[PDB]
Amino acid sequence: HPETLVKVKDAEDQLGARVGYIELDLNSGKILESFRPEERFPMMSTFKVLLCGAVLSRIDAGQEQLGRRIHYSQNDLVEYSPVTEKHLTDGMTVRELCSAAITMSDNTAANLLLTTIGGPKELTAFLHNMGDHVTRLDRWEPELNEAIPNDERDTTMPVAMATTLRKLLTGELLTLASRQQLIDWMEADKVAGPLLRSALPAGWFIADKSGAGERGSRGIIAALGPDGKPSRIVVIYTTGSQATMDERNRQIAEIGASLIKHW
Ligand SMILES: *[B]([O])([O])[C]([C]C1=[C]C(C([O])=O)=[C][C]=[C]1)[N]C(=O)[C]([N])C1=[C][C]=[C][C]=[C]1
Repeated sequence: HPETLVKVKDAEDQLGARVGYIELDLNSGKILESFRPEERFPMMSTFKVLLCGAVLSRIDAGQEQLGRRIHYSQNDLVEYSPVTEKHLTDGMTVRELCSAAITMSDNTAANLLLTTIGGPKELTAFLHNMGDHVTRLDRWEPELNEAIPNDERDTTMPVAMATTLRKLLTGELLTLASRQQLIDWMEADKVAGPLLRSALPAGWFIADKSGAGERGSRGIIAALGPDGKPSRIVVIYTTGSQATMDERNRQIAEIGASLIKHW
């Protein structure tokens, strides 16, 4: 809708930085609205959805199990790991790790899950396979959030991320069971409160994954819709702003409010 774009361009002004936006009809896959759809942005923690998609794909092929318990040590822990830091003794199941990575944005959980599939380059390989030759992961947490301008490492394009997230949720890449498992994890997101969710009205469905990183990097990917069902895919990225977290959260929220208003 034209008015949402008005707010996207106004978010750019407010943040003094590029904003990438795209809106996909879930059913048809048709682009409803876009802005900088084919420019690169750092993925940040939003890649953790693609990662767990990669893990579920392996489970589908009988190469991994949700119940497999993984043990790790102090030395594996990095910053922001509010779940994996509690289970040094008991370890965690693959399922628990993917939960923590997606619902809590747990960095170590993500690293642990990257180790299971053979690292950043295997996730990028997994991506090339399903037909996304743009989204790339090159580093581990937390180095991937660096967000150096013009640096293409650890970046995606809104239109690629959106299209890729649509394939993972509604495509054949994953079994019905894994598709549902992935969506439920995104639906139980615990840390994205001040983004799209803060504009989301009661009764609406949302499954999302947020991201934060450096140099004002902030993002979110979501499947959402009215009446308790997702009906569109939304991707919002920004990088380069010197604004505070709160200011950046608000601009995203406000894009979300406009998105909802002109649904
Ligand atoms: B991620 O964005 O790759 C990671 C962890 C993180 C995620 C989120 C979110 O909304 O998903 C919010 C905050 C942190 N980012 C970092 O580890 C990054 N170094 C960082 C950490 C704290 C604050 C800003 C950036």
